[PDB]
Amino acid sequence: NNMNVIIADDHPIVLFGIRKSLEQIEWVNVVGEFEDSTALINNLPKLDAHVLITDLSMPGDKYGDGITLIKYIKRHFPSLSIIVLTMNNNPAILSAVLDLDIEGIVLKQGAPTDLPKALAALQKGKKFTPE
Amino acid sequence: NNMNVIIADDHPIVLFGIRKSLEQIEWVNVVGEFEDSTALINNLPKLDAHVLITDLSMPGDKYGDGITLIKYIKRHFPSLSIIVLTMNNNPAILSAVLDLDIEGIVLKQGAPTDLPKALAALQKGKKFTPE
Repeated sequence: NNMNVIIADDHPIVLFGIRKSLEQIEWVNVVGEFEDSTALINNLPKLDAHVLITDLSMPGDKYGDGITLIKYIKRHFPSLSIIVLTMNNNPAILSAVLDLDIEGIVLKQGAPTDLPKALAALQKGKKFTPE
Repeated sequence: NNMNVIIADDHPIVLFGIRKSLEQIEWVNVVGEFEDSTALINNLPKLDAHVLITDLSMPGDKYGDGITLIKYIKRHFPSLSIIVLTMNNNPAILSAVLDLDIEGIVLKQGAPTDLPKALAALQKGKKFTPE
């Protein structure tokens, strides 16, 4: 029932909105917030996270962003579920990442409403993908 | 004591974070939210707003964005106080707008913390400007 989530975005107001929304959901606990994928990857093993909710465009020299970062996480944290926050519904972008077998895609600007629904889907072992 | 504010930004999550923060302040009421300066300007006369909190980069063909939009508002709503939300502390950008005698500048990403402080300053008839 309880789900521990990490949220990662290089915009502090995105993290604020997401935390405010998730604080309304009894069974979701935010166990970390990051703005850089190096900090993320460095601290990931230390947090008993179930789901990573992440932007694909953050700073991170060591491990990268986008597809490169996803590949890194899938290999090194293979049971960590991943929800991608996307700035748009670009057909090509989605494809690349959906092929990697991530669990969810949410339009970033709708995250406070849509994340709770994506996380409920995940809890049922189902994927969530924008309309 | 009571302050009615309009918030304007083309990013729905920015508006969400700001509303969540201002809902903690008894004496501040959000009377409107906009994502386009045409909608803003069209509905401004209809809302008994004291302060406009606005991004400078929103869509708006009719009345514009940035300096052009500020000039429009200063002329047509000359007692409306304006707080600009800025994506950065660029020395040049700030100058241009500070010369127009606006009341506040807040770094957008810090708005949930900083706005309450900017609005308290405004209430004392003082300006608020990032560090």
